[PDB]
Amino acid sequence: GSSGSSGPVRDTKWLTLEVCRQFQRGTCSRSDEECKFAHPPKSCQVENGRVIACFDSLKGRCSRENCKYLHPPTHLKTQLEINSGPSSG
Ligand SMILES: [Zn+2]
Ligand SMILES: [Zn+2]
Repeated sequence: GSSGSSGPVRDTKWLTLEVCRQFQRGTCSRSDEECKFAHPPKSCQVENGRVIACFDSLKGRCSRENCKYLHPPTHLKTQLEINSGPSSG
């Protein structure tokens, strides 16, 4: 069934991207390869002011038919690695 779990820890920490502000409002005439942001489709589930990037996509070949996660561009993939936020201890 399920092992006793209390207050777990986030899973997709290095798989998030700031959703293009304009895109949301609907004023972003820039494609995915043009805009330095991630623009998730209607099918893909969008998080509150944020969106989760697909896993397989990162590899370049996705299978998930109704993939809920958006596929961010290469120029963006790097960001995920950067992991902005140095450890102060
Ligand atoms: Zn945009
Ligand atoms: Zn995918």
